[PDB]
Amino acid sequence: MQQNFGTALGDGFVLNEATLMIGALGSALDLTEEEHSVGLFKNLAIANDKTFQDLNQGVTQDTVHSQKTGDNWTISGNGYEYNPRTIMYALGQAGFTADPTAARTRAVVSAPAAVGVSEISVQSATGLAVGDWVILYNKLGDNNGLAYKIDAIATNTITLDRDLVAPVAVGDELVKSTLINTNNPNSCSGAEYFSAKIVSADVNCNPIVVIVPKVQITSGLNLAFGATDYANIAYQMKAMALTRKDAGYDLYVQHGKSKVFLLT
Amino acid sequence: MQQNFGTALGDGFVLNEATLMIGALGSALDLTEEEHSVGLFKNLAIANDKTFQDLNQGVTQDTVHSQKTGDNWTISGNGYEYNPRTIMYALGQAGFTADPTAARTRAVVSAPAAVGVSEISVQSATGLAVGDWVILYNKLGDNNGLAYKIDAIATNTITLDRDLVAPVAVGDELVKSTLINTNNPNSCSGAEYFSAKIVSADVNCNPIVVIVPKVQITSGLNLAFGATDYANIAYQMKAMALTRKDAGYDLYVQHGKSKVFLLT
Amino acid sequence: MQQNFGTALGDGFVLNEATLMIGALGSALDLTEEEHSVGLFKNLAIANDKTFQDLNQGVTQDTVHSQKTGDNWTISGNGYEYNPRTIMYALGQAGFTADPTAARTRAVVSAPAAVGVSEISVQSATGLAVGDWVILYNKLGDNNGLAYKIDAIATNTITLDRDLVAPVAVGDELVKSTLINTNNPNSCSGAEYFSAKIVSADVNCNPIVVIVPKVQITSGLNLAFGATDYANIAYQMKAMALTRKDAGYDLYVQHGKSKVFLLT
Amino acid sequence: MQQNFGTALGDGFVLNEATLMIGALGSALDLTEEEHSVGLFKNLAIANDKTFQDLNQGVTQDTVHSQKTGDNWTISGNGYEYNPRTIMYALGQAGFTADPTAARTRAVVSAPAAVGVSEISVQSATGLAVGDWVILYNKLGDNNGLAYKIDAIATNTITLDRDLVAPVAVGDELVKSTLINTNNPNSCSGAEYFSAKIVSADVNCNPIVVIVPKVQITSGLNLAFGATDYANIAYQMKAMALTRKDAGYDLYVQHGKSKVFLLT
Amino acid sequence: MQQNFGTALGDGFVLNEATLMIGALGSALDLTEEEHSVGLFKNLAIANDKTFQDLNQGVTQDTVHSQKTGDNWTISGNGYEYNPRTIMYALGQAGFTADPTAARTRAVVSAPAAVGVSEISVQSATGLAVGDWVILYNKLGDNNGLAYKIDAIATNTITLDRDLVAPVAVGDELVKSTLINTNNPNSCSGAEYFSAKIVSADVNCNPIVVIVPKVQITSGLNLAFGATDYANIAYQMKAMALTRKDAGYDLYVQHGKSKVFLLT
Amino acid sequence: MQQNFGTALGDGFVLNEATLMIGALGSALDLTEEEHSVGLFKNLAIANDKTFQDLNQGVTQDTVHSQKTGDNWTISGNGYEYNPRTIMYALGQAGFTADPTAARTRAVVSAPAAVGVSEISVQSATGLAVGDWVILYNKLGDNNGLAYKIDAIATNTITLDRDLVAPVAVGDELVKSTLINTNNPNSCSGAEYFSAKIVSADVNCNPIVVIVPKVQITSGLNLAFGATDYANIAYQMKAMALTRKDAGYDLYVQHGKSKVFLLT
Repeated sequence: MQQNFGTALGDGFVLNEATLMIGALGSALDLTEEEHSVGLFKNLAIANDKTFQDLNQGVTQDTVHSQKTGDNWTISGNGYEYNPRTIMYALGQAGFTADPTAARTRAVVSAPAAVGVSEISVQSATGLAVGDWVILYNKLGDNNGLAYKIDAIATNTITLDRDLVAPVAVGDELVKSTLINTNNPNSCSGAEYFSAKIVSADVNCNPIVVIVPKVQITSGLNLAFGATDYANIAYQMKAMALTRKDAGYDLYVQHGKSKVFLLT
Repeated sequence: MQQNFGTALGDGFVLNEATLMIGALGSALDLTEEEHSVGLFKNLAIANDKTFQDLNQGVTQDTVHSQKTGDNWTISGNGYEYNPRTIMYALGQAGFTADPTAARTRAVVSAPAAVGVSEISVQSATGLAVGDWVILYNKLGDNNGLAYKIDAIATNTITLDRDLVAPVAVGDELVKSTLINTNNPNSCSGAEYFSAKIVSADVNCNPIVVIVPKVQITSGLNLAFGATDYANIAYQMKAMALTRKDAGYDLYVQHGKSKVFLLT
Repeated sequence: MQQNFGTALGDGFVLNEATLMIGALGSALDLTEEEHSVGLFKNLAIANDKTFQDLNQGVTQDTVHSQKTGDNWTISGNGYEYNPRTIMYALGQAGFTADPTAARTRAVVSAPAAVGVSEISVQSATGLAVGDWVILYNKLGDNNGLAYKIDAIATNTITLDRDLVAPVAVGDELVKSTLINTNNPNSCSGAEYFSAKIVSADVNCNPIVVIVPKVQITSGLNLAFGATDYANIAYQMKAMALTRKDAGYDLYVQHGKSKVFLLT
Repeated sequence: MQQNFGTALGDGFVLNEATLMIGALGSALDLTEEEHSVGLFKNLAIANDKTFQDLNQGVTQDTVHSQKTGDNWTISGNGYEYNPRTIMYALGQAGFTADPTAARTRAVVSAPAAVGVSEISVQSATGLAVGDWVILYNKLGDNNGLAYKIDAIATNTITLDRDLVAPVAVGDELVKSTLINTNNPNSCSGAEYFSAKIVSADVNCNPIVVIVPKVQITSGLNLAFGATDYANIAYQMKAMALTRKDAGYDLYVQHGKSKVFLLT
Repeated sequence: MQQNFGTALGDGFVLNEATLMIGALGSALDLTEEEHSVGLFKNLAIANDKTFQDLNQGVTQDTVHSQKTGDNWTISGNGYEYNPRTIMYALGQAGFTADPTAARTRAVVSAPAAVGVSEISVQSATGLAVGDWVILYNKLGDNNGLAYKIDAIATNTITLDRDLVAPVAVGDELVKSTLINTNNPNSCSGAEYFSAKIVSADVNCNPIVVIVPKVQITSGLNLAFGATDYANIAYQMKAMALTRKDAGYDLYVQHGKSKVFLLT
Repeated sequence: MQQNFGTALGDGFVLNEATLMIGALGSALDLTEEEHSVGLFKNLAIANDKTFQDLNQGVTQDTVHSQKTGDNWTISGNGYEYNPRTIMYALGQAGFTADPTAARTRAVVSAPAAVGVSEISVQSATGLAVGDWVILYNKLGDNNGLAYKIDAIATNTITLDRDLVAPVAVGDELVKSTLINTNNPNSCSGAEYFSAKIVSADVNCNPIVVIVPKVQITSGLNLAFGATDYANIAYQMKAMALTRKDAGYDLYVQHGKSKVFLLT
């Protein structure tokens, strides 16, 4: 005679992870994983907070009216990949321009160099151009982490920007690197806006798509070193309302001026 | 000679879950599980908080009078189902209009489509109409989560709203979906009111019914993705006093102007 | 040669539970368990907090005088019974009028009823009167928790207050129930005062009696549903000083104007 | 070659409990355990807090002077005995007047009494006097905890202050009790001062004596009922400076106006 | 090819305890363990906190200047010895005058004494002088912790300051004790300054010496009794800058006006 | 048919420790581990915090503009080495001038010295000069930690600055030490600026270099003694913007006025 209360009426349950794609403003619906995804993303969460203003009357304060004063959307997660794209994303810059699967050249030194010189001889200058950054790799000795900028390439001789402080022997390598600057000088205000898309699925493989026309990344670069577990970057984003001059305004007003709309 | 203190005088103990039904304003007593229930609901709690104002006299502050200044009712729980009805409920919209047991069409593509086209050929356009939303499902490749709106259906040819950015091969599927907008443009204030009903039972299968003529959903949509446990939505509701223009005012004044009344 | 410090001088130790009785104002000494007890009560605690005002002199602040500014008594516990008496107690109403061992009638339907009718035929209308509340119990199907008020009883035909929204078959039952309203309309202020008594015993079966002439219940109804453990109601009471118009003022001034006095 | 730092220079270590004695003002040095001790006392702690006022100069704030503005002494512990003496101590009253090893009379009823009578017949009225309080003990039935005051004793007939609400059969007992009132009407302010003494010993059985000429009990009566562990009362005391009119002022000024002095 | 980062460059690691010495002002460099050490000291910690004031310009608040506004040094630890020296140290008094290895006399009573007398006969008055304090030790009976001051010694008869309240039998002992007063009447302000020294060693037995010319003890006497673990006293000290009139000013200005200097 | 979401797109994961190098202002790119490293460093973390100022319009507060008001960089870690270089670094002084692998002389006494003398005879005065500091090491007896300054060396006789307070026997040693003063008298403000560099690697041995042209050490010396685990020093640094007069300003403006730039 026992009766069960609060039982299920369907099968739409969610146990999975989600993919976060960030791209240029105006192309929220046309984001692809290869070109716009972040990478290994864990614990993606979406939060909504609403605030109301109430008018009350009487001793017992009976509400006669209630007015919404603001709703806020927040996106957070953890990223487990340190490449130029993810670092640029974490710094609030356009990270989709870079690539996570790029190669690193590794040239080989064929002639020893002493302290005080600014020229080096390599096996072949293929993949290295003027203005590139290289990090010296020494087979024996401590790693001082010395980076040099290539100024001129003539034949097999590379001229570095500044004189050497440690000797380079035969067999050492010059590993190509990318320079990332934490300050963007072309942004007057320092705030840059993007578009976002979130993709997931149900237990029955029913897709879930969440589209945010405008987002702002309010977090910063966080790198913690340790031997216990893998380092990760904490992400935080907020959704904003579009204006007349903003790209994608037509999509914004077509969907009832919604910051976020779902396709379930 | 040992004596027992604080012993039981009856058998009315409660160890069970409860069913929460939300419906239109004015029909609090006629809610049915199939049409108005939320679904899998866990940890339903009802809370009452009362505030008093006291007048005191003397050095020791002896109370001469005490006046109630307000009582508040709050309903909370966890929902484990992600369908249009529950999402609409969580967003503060009329979720009883939708259905949790609806079907998804899944059409089959019979002709390959390249990048830059906006027309596709399917096996049969049964269940798909103009203005519907479809999510492309690719058997091979990454899932970019691309959604399209059907603009015109002629014979077996479907014209999508915008040009393709990824190719569609033979055997791909178009999964029907529903569009949910987080902003309701027909609400001047943004606050919408409903009726609620809670059903449970004792250990001896004695029913318990709680009826709330007016409620307001003060929470928001909360979706958290992870591989540890199933995702759920946290709900929060508050009871309010009815006015002359509100539907169900006759029931409100008949029961002594009570926000909540019980039938145990 | 070892010496023991802080040793016991008697045998008055307390390891037991206590019984809490709440009754009408003025009869604090004549409360009986059957008519005034709450039921299964756990973790009963009595707390006293005193505040003093000190006058200080000198740089080191030597106290010259100290004046008491107020003492407060608080009673709390957990109740594990959900019946009309305990719910009325938790709501701040006179719960001793109801009974925890009352019966529920359960009538049997002998004729099917369709949707849209407001009359039903039962086996026998014994125990059911005009104005009673009944909850429909269906053997098969979901439990929508539908409650009806009896308007008129003629022969074996019962006329309900409103039309049916779900069909009733043969074999269904009408379970009698009691209506509890959370708002008392006959109280101008909303604060109602009672008397209390606490009974316990020592390890040597020596009775302990605590008598509080006036109490106010400052808590509210708290119901939490779950499958982990039994639901309980948290109680909170405060002791107050009696006035000239209050019943039992003679007992108050006879015992030195004490809010609480003990008989150990 | 390893060297040990922070080694011991003596054997004065303390692992034991302490005895707390509270008595009348002026007799701090002549307190005895039988007449002034509290009983089973656990976790006795003494705390000192000092406050200073500093005068600083310069950008780096170099202190030129420092003046003490007050020192405070606090005594706390847990008591595991519920008798009139300990309850009076916890309420801030002179508890040394009562005794913890007193007896309880227990008279036997030799004639049944019905509801509505105010006279009872006992075996022998030895140990019971006019004005005493008795708690009725019933062999069979629930324990309502009924207390009566004896008004007149003639032969074997005892006249109670108020009419009976429950019947008394043959074999029931009248247990003598003591009435404790939480409010002292003979204290104008509500603050009463006492003397204290603390006795302990070292590991080598070297006595430790702490003498506090004046203390004030700032805590209140705390009784918590439960089946997990034994109930206890939390104590808190503060030391104060004596004045000219206070008893024991000669001892105060003889020891340099010290609130607490030790004999180790 | 794996490379290790953040590797050690020497062997100066510290796993040991430290010795804390407190002595008179002006002799910070000449403190010896026997005469100035505290005793069993555990968990010695040294803390430095610095505060800066910054001047900022622009919207992004670029610092143009930063000025130190104060540095603070704090010394803390736990002491596990209760003797006159450590108690005097904890009370903020000159504890180096006392000795931790002093003896306690223990005289033997050779004649019974009744209640009301103030004279006692002992075996031999060796080690006891006029003005000493003695604690009576009774072989049988409760320990009331009674302390008496010797007023006059004639032959084998000792005259106590006040009359007896408990009888003394044959075989009882009079244990000599020391009187400690918590208030120093010869200090106008209540703040007394000392010198400190800390001694430790590395893993390779390389000594570490820390010298603090002036310290102030800001803690108080803390005694907690219990049967779980040994009682200890928490210490706290702060370093201060010396003035012209302070002893050791020459050492202060010779080392660049440093509050603390190290010899590692 | 199961699909995986949030998958990895590369192999740039980080599980390793990092090396922190601190050197003179202006040479951020030319720091070497032997001369500028701290030593055993654990749990190195880099944190970025950004603040924005928003202009809002309407009841719902739609942001029209957002302006950055400041970004902050913080570097923290734990150091497990106590030598002059690390102590000077922790005190905010130029620690790269000292060396962590220096030797300690240890001279041998060949003639006993009594209390009150200020001259001592050693085996050979090699490695000891005028003005050096020596700590006396006694083979037998307690360690008082006595330090002396050498005033004059003639033949094998060493004259100490002050008279002896403890005797020195034959076989005792004089261990050379270094004096560190916590206050720098040549700094007008007390704030000194340095350059920093951080070196690490990926799982595939791809170097990571972080360069901070200007840092300020805002922490202080923290030494905690105990027998449980090894003592360590907590470090904290903050990055600042360079000015015209600061060294390395050319590097600052060349990289877009960035406080921190990365080479990954």
